Amino acid sequence: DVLAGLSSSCCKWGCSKSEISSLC
Amino acid sequence: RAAPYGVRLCGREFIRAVIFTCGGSRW
Repeated sequence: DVLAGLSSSCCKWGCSKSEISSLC
Repeated sequence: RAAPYGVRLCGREFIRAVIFTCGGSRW
């Protein structure tokens, strides 16, 4: 999904505050 | 390790990171 989709990249590579905060 | 404002987040780390980035004590 949207979260799992980003989660995959966040875990695989990582994510910045910008990408993460945009989820709230 | 510091604040998850630009690192690898897996599952539980991802969710807590979302919270943390947005405030930490939001949910």
